Amino acid sequence: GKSHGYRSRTRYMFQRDFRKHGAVHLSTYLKVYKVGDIVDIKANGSIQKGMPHKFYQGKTGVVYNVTKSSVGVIINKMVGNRYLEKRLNLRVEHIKHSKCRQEFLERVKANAAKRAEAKAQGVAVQLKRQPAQPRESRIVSTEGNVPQTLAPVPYETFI
Amino acid sequence: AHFKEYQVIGRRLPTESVPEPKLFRMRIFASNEVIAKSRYWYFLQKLHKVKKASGEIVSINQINEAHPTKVKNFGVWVRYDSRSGTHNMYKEIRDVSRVAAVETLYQDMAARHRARFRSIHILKVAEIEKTADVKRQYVKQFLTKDLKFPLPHRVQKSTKTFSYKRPSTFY
Amino acid sequence: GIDHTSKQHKRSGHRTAPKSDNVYLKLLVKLYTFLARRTDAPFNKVVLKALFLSKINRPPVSVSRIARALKQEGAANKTVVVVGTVTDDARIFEFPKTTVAALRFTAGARAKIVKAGGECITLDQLAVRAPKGQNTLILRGPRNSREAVRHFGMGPHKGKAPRILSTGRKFERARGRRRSKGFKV
Amino acid sequence: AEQVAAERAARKAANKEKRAIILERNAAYQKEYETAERNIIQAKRDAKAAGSYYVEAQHKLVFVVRIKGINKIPPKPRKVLQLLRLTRINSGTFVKVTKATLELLKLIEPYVAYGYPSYSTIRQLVYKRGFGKINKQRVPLSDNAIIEANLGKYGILSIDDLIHEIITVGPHFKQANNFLWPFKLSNPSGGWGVPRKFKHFIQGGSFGNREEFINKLVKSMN
Amino acid sequence: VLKKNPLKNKQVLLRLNPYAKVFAAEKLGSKKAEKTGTKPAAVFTETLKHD
Amino acid sequence: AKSKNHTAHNQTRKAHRNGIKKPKTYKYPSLKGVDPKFRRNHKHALHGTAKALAAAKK
RNA sequence: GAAUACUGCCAGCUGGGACUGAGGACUGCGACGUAAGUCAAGGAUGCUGGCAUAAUGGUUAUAUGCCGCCCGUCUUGAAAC
RNA sequence: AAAUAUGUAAGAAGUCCUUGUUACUUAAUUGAACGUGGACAUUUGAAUGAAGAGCUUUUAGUGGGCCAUUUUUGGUAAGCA
Ligand SMILES: [Mg+2]
Ligand SMILES: [Mg+2]
Repeated sequence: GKSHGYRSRTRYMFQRDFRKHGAVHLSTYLKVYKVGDIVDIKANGSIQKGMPHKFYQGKTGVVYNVTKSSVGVIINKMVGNRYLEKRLNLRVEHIKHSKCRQEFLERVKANAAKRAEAKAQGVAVQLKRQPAQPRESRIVSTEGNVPQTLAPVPYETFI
Repeated sequence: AHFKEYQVIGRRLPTESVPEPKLFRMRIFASNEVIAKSRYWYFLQKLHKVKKASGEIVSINQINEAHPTKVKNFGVWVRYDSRSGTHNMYKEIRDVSRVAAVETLYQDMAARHRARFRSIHILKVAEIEKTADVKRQYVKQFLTKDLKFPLPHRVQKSTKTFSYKRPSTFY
Repeated sequence: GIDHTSKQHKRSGHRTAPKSDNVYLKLLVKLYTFLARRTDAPFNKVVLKALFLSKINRPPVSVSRIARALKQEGAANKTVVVVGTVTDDARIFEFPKTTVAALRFTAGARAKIVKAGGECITLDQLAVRAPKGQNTLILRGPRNSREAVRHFGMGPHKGKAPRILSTGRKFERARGRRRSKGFKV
Repeated sequence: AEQVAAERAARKAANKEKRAIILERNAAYQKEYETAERNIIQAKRDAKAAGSYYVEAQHKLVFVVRIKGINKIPPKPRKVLQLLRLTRINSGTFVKVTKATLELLKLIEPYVAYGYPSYSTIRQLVYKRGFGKINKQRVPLSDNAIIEANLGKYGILSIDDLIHEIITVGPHFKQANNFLWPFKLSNPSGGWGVPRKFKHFIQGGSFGNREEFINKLVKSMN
Repeated sequence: VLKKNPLKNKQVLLRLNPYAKVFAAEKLGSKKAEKTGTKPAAVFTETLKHD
Repeated sequence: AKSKNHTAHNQTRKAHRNGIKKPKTYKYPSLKGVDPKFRRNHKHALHGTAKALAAAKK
């Protein structure tokens, strides 16, 4: 018959990695999570308690509950034609903070600093990001850079 | 189409680790600027580690023929892909300009080997400055002293659907 | 051919020109569609949309709700407006001297209001007293208090009132409702 | 209260200062266009004289025309065409050139023909097929009062002001472009020039980037 | 009631654009450029004529 | 009389007809599943805060 | 030292042909005019001829050119041998 | 160890400053959560588009499918599965 267990098809997903097996380092236990933090989920195969299901591997969610050794995380799961709210109790070995959130907060504080310093002059702050604009005019010189003519190479076996 | 020759000069995009790249130049026979720049990037992706996103084109210039009314003999070295492999060929064409010579070359390869524009690579084309360096008989035939020949069997196309006398093919 | 990003030819889905055949209601919506077209006050558009509504979208508004609305500060001399009916309430004992404009009044509500010194006003007299809704206060009854909305969205772990005729013991209190008989919902 | 002479004369006078402002603005736009293009030509000439090469700026504007019909389109290019407002064959739109829009153009490469429009074809498009979107209605332009009523908040007063905002891709290009209804062009008057359309323009077909040959195609279709 | 088209119909052309009258007056459509006697460099022309 | 076993054909089209609406997020999400020792103190903290604000703006 | 080709622009001029004439007092934006006013400026008017009847037209039969498989049903699929 | 697909973020329900509550927590006004008062507004925090956005009730038919490109399994293969 068919087989769809709780950890089916999780072979390479829950292998550890090359040459970093063994016990886990103490930074994962010394990291501090608060309610509202945004965290990434990546399971550790060395810890069998508090494991996430294989669906939530690589998923990103929001902390809603902090307990003794675990963290409650909220994920949005697509079920059919809508998203449902899923609450997960995961031990802290299987989560880490999302770095995109802290990058955005750094942008927020630097952006507020720019607005605060330029408010003393009113110099059209222009605080929105802009994407890659087309590159403008330039003059390239041939002083020591005379062009070299290239041609297609004929065919050879090369074995 | 009716071909034109362009020089296309381009380079890599300048970085802080290396400003002023080496400004490579190539001569392309193409119908227009877009096809010329596409073929330029095609051959530079075959030669060096660069692509269009990582590089730029600094110049494109049409090179028209210096003496468009001198009759030349050109030797052309060509790669083409057949149905089973890749071959090199050397063909020589007596014609008045480089773009017309490569146009007749493309027609000749498409006619005699069923090779398409995507399969033909033009290695080089060069004017043969001296006679008796011509090595093909079909062009060495036209280099003789006081060349003259008749044109037998003249066929004159008519405008009317009916002709009122038996036509003559004297020339 | 057009690659349509929406449904073509769809109705707006909002009811205009009410489905009732009441000639006095049609006169009232004629008056208030004139007022909504030309008085450029939002009150007239609000009461014009409220005039179209069906019976379950016009719940009754009690005199206790009217008095509770008048106990808001700075609202003691406003004109209460109910697009619908006004019923009385014997659970309240004192009533202020208000003016209430409404479609219908029950006999008890009209007696209570005019006994307290206030007055009952129709919508056209409301229009000629306050053409742009000056010093008014619109009240609405509770829509989600009907018996029918109890059964809306019935399912497992909803707590949402099964459609049943007879009640008591042995009418759906068993397997599927307590864990001693099978499971609990 | 005669009310047919004094207010009419005031309206005529107010139109006269509006016309004078439009006239001097168009004079300034014409002057800056011709000085800009002559400066580019002279910069190329001076680079050639000094022995360098003048790499001109990449174009900041493309015109995109839908070429393929509405049947059998994959969902991601279909959604990109709907977001670029090309829901009909022979429909055209200006796009500001950015990396974020170049990725969309790469996505819908096999169903559009796009290129760099010139001032002449921009002027002919706006003058012949010029339609604004006024409370979700397609209104022909035909008078400067419409344009100064709808885009006058963002400085645009006339049709040539709108043309200037399109060609010099200014701060309010997004507002001007979304005010402009998508251009409903016809089939080309001399044909497409190729026997078969749905190959790339490099392959001898029609889709892709005919980077500066879009002016001939759009002027034939317009 | 009817869309009259500019680039014909000079009345509606002048209605949309007042500058068209002085454009036609000064003949800016056919404007003569000022000639410059600049010559390209020898390195440019030998790079162009290089095989 | 064998038949078709399973397919996922047409399912994404059916979903994307009127489909893939994100759930409505709210201020003050539900406190169910939150730790009871936290909620038991949170009730008294909000009660004291409400009493202090009522005494301030009484 | 020129010309010409090629490509591109003109709010340059101008000839022929076809289809359409919706709307129905005025209002608007304009142009030429010092002004009165005029205009190709928010949709066709002016002049003329023949006929005033089966002439146009409608209907119907026939002929010609091109096209057109038998309906209803079950079915993934029916003109179905 | 790709390509293609795939999760999250791109603010006002935000950031910063100050100090109120608690029976939680700490050696400790230490912290946790929710707050009072104050400051930051149209470039309010990338692009493009929005055709209205959100929400609810009720009910029909359907629950034999098949074909094409690409990936792919069994089979010598199949207009096969
Ligand atoms: Mg196809
Ligand atoms: Mg064709």
